[PDB]
Amino acid sequence: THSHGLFKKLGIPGPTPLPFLGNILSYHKGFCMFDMECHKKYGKVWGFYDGQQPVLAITDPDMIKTVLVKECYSVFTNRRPFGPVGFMKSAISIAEDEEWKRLRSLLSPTFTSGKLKEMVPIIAQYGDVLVRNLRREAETGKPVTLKDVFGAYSMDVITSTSFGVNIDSLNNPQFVENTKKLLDPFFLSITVFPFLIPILEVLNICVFPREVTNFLRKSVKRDFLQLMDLELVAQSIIFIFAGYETTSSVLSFIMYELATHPDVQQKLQEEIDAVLPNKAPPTYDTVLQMEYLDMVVNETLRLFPIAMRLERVCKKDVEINGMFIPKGVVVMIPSYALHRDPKYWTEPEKFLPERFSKKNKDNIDPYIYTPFGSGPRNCIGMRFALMNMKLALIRVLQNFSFKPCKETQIPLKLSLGGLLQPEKPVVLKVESRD
Amino acid sequence: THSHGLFKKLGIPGPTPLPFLGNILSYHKGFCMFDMECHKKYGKVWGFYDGQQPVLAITDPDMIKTVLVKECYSVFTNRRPFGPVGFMKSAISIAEDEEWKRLRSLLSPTFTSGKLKEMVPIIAQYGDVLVRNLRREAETGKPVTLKDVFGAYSMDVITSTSFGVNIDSLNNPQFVENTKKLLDPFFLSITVFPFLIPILEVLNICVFPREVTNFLRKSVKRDFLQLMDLELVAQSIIFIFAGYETTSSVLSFIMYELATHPDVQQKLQEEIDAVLPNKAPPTYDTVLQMEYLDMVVNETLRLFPIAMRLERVCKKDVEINGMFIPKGVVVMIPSYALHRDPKYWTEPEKFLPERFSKKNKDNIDPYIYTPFGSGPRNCIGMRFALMNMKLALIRVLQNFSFKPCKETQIPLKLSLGGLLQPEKPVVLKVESRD
Ligand code: HEM
Ligand code: HEM
Repeated sequence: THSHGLFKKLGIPGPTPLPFLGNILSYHKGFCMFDMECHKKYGKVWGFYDGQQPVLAITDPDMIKTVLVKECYSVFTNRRPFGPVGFMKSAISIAEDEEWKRLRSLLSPTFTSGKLKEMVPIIAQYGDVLVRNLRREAETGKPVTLKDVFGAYSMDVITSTSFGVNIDSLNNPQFVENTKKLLDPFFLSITVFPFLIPILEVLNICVFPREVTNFLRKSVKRDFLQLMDLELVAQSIIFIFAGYETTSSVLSFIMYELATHPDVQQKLQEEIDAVLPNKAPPTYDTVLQMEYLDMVVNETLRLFPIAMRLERVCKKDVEINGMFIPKGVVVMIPSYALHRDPKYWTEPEKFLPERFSKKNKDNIDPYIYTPFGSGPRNCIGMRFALMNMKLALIRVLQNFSFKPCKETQIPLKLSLGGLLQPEKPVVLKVESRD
Repeated sequence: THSHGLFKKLGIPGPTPLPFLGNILSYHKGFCMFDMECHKKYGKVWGFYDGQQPVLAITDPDMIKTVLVKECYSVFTNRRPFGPVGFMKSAISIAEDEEWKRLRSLLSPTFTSGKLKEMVPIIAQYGDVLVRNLRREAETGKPVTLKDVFGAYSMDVITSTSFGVNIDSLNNPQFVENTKKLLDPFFLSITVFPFLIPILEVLNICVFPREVTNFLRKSVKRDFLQLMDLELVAQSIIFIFAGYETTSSVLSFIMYELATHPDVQQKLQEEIDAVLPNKAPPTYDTVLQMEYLDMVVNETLRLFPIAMRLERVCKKDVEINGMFIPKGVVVMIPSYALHRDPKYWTEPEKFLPERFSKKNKDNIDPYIYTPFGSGPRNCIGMRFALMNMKLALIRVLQNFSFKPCKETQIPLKLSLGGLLQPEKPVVLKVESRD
């Protein structure tokens, strides 16, 4: 409660904080809705408090660019300090200043266009497993829970790309467990009581069950791995989360959009049959040829950017684009709110892949649309992820069409907790094109 | 208990730590004796743990110089992080990296030879008050408790030099209280439980009774003050501690040595009567003329360096003079042990002012003898303090001689707690020279 006057003092509007809690009660509508309501009432810049942590929200593209790009190494180097992290402090997305640079450099080649082309033949093999497992639930006629099949796929791909362990997760429900081993109760407390984090740290009770962590090095025998003692595995733990949840979630969002916009699904499928003809197998070169696929993926990432917020800690008193940022304030770029802002988007709530057509993509600001972040600390896996999703999308759409059920939640609702994911799992009728 | 193998791993000998406690139980003989025993058994370099804080002790002059002087701004910038500090974080002796530099620069002029000469007439006036208050207890014939009279003097000088408030503390026992408002119970706990410091911080219960702290700004009306909102007073809080305790303590040590070495007391007094004749008043120029006075003060500071230890935190993994210092280890220079080391001192336990005679002072290593520290972060008040003590010594010795009582503790013993001070207060017969 020592900072609660900070935004008053700076002239920065925002919701009035409560002692100890700050504004965290406002989150009862979800992170994303809080951000949108705040943008609506307060304007371009506002401040609020996560417990006692002042957070400054910025929506001006120039200032976003200054924060993510220009003044990154100097001022905005790290994300918000989190609670019990333990050895996971060595994670590339957790490391701060030095060590990060090291990890980042030590890993940037592992995500070069070169390795991806080398991995495209590999991950394509789980597309077929996916098609067959799809054709199984399809022939039954019963609705399909996309998260389950896509999850199995995503898990299959990340395990092979990161270790070479080739498994059929959906058909081998038993590495499968260990990874599958995965709301906001203690977390809230850790926010209001950040002073208990060091206690939690010394008890060796990090957030993860750190018993599969032994399993990982116990399974690190001596792909992402061959492209390289305990910190080594800490990076791969981050890769699995990315490769599994975010990928499968985004895949479910896209299929939801495709099933609810048949014309879009048909056009995409026409693009996939023009390219890649006769259910031909997708390659690295072929994917980068499919323009409408890129627009569909991009639109969906506009509607549903699974990171929701971009965040950087101000390391020193600075003044950027005419406003003073005191040391220690977290600067938040509310990507979700920005993706749905009518200032930058006509009918922001409408799915409209044409926004991203070669004509219209120009009039789109790269600091307003930030599905993968920006500047030095952006998503190192963006290319890998897009390819992985596109490859999935192509093979599935080469063989199946997707339709709403009685069971499908329309309009989809977002989950109320702290992850960008559907309220109800996406469930769709799947019909074979043959 | 996560670092307890660190010195094993580095090849660095030391006392075996205990989980959670480290080696703090070894302190039962006092900081200083622990350091001496360790130096005796382990050699030039050893390591130990204050709870979980690894501390590396170095005794090689070259490496000390590298730590205090060469690699200060780069590696060894700050002292050990302490427990609940609160606003007192703004203190020059607590501030770290930046802010320190600022304070240090913002205060270095306040301790220039120039202001001291301006303050010498001022502080000389409390020498006379001291003489008279001395002549009072003297005429009674009863033994004198040097800490009480010297304390009143030290308090009188620091209050006038830092604010201009001229008071007769000994004769006005009622600012007097507020400052006078001044063992190791919770402290030990805070060492073994550093994880509770942030708790203690958020409760606004800093170590000081922070009610006289209001009094200070309530008495900061708008000397050290005129040579210049809340941090301003935080520096003056540090000045009072220095001006009061350390000065009065060192004065008591010196008088103890003088009373126990009559020949030394007589020689000094001959030097004061040769200079400054006929109980003439001491001036800035006169003081710097008295060579034997400088040797007596210096010898006593060898025997009793009230800081006992010098300490710097290693900010980054470095390798100095052929040994690797991991980040976060406190590097400790055990001044007390070094001042009493037979490698550098003949008969180190003997009081021998001649060690510091113009002939012998040359063969004395400035990194072995560090009563005021060294390099950028040394005692900013060294000159002020020496002048203050010397002025006191001169006026007192111009009028009185000092002798042991039945009541005097001979040989003096050092207090067992964490301050360098006598076990029993020094008590001496005081006889008037007239
Ligand atoms: C649809 C899939 C994904 C999306 C939308 C996504 C989005 C993001 C975003 C918005 C950030 C933060 C950027 C910033 O701070 O400016 C990020 C960071 C990161 N992502 Fe992804 N991501 C995805 C998948 C992946 C994948 C597949 C990988 C690796 C295999 C990955 C690895 C990382 C890493 C390591 C970081 C932290 C970068 C750093 O700390 O320097 N992500 N991602
Ligand atoms: C006999 C009297 C004194 C002795 C023996 C003494 C000794 C020391 C020592 C050993 C240090 C640490 C040096 C290092 O870290 O290398 C120190 C620091 C310091 N002393 Fe003194 N001191 C005395 C009196 C004073 C006085 C009278 C003042 C001011 C009026 C003062 C102000 C300071 C300050 C501000 C620091 C911290 C410097 C910094 O953080 O940059 N001291 N002193």
